[PDB]
Amino acid sequence: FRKMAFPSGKVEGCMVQVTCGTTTLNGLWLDDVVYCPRHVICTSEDMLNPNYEDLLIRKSNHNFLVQAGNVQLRVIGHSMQNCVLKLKVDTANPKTPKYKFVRIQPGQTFSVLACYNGSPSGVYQCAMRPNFTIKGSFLNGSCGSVGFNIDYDCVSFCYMHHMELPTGVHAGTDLEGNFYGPFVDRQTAQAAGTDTTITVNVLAWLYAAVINGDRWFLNRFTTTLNDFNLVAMKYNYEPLTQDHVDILGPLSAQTGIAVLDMCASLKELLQNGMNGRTILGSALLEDEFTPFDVVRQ
Amino acid sequence: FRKMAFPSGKVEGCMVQVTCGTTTLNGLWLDDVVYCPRHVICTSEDMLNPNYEDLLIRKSNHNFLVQAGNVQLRVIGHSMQNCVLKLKVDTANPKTPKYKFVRIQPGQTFSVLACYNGSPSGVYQCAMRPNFTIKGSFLNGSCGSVGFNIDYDCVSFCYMHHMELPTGVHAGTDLEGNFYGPFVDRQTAQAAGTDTTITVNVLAWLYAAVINGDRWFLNRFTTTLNDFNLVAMKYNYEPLTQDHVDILGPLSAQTGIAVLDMCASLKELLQNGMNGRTILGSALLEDEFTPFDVVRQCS
Ligand SMILES: *[C@H](O)[C@H](C[C@@H]1CCNC1=O)NC(=O)[C@H](CC(C)C)NC(=O)OC[C@H]1C[C@H]2CC[C@@H]1C2
Ligand SMILES: *[C@H](O)[C@H](C[C@@H]1CCNC1=O)NC(=O)[C@H](CC(C)C)NC(=O)OC[C@H]1C[C@H]2CC[C@@H]1C2
Repeated sequence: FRKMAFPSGKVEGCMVQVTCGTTTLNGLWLDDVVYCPRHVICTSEDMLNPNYEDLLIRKSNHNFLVQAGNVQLRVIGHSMQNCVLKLKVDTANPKTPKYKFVRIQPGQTFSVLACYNGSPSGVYQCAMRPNFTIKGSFLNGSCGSVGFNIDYDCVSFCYMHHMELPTGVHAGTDLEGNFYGPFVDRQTAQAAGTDTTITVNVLAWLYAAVINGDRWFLNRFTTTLNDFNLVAMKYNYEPLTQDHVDILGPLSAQTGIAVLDMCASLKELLQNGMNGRTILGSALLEDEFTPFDVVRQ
Repeated sequence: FRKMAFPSGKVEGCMVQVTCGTTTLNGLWLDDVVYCPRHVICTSEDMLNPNYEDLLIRKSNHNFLVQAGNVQLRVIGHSMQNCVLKLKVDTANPKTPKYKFVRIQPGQTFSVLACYNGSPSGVYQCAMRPNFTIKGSFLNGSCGSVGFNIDYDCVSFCYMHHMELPTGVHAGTDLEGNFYGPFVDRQTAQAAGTDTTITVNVLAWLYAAVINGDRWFLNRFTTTLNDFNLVAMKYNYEPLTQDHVDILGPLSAQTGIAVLDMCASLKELLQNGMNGRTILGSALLEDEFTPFDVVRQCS
């Protein structure tokens, strides 16, 4: 049971290159609008305390170079929504999928299409951490890469990439340009809040290990919801809500293990450890699989 | 480090479904040919030991339902190459990428586009184990899903999925229909060789740790390749080949650490263990990142 991303084809058909001055990053081309991080308009001087409204009014349409492969698109208008720049182009993208813009909740997962110079490079599954960072593979030039989920024929865009933090995690915005977390698109070293582990996902992953015939960590003991949550919070795990319990039902039924029985197992793991053992190959409890992710696979 | 897959769009554009009677699996549409597992022509009663040659003589072009989405593709010829069926169709796929058929080596990694009834479900990275199995997420109806790598804009197809083993791992063929490993496409119990650790990938991981400034495990000594291989076998590590030594070339050059010196460091980890330490934030050595994978995510 391994990490699985959504097929990326519908998003690849939307990726373009956006250049301003010496700065090049990725944009998302939907209908006749290209969305990208606004810091593309910055220079080295600008980056430490950029007054974006000032920097933007000083720009004209012709200062933006948008390339779809070898083809230049003509920018006929530009505006800013929070931290995203929107470039109107004279051409519509025929490859535009059915889509929506969503803001995801912490603990939810999405796929990331990592792009450089407008070209797709890799795809992988991320979780929005409780402290609103994401543990990604993003290098120089990845800005403007997007995260998404696919439901039926519909792409829900939830993330656009903007920056790295000193710890090596990453930060960005929704497609309305609002950051996830307390971060700012300026060139400073920023720390996040204290991270916590996503408990409902750890429980989904234990159920997955059981479904894969793997149960050394199970026990006959049980716990109340509140007593589990006391121990969880002691270990900087998120408390488990009753909707979380509800959401775990299908995995509960399928294995015949009551949610609160699995909570008692997790409690024992937190207090004791894995004592050399592994679960699904891992020496660590994994919290980037949602119940939905587990079920569908 | 993440398991990271290649963007799947160029492969999505080639996926179709192939049906015989009520048996539907996936196929791969490139130019005017559709490639799929030959056991699409089997009923339940034929699967324990199909006579594939006899089953095929009974088939005509008009017995094959090939669909891209809900749109039928007319079949105008059929043949069998090893364990794959090749169906000539009357339309060249307009989304055919530049492509190659490659046969990979154990330890190499590839992306799998998991498909059901010709529709993509997900993409993920797999390593081919030294016993020629992969640990995928393959459910009923995933046969004919393919594995691939993408170089420049050329898709190298390396795997087509055919079966599951009793232990829960998976087996399949290259796109010329030749199985990886000692397996056959019959619904019988077959056992894989005991698996081993992919030494070349562990070495790549150690190089990755050095590139990131985590280098406590480097020592002042070296080893011969044969001495290393004889020790490695005692810890259920795969022996290194000359190709393994060569594909470590770039990382050795990037770090200035000779391949055989890194082998001497690995030998020490094998014999003494980690003694409470971690590498890249893990007490376990990772063996599913190739030297190519490491360079992609570092540089
Ligand atoms: C846009 O492509 C990049 C993506 C970064 C670069 C390295 N890895 C990434 O994910 N974003 C930036 O360049 C960004 C620009 C500012 C104006 C929002 N700055 C940034 O990521 O700085 C990272 C700095 C901060 C401390 C951690 C690493 C260095 C020092
Ligand atoms: C084609 O979609 C399926 C994919 C299988 C089914 C579940 N997981 C998979 O990888 N392949 C088969 O159905 C295959 C057909 C024969 C002709 C090769 N049979 C198969 O994989 O069965 C494996 C045997 C071995 C023991 C496990 C299940 C049975 C008994």
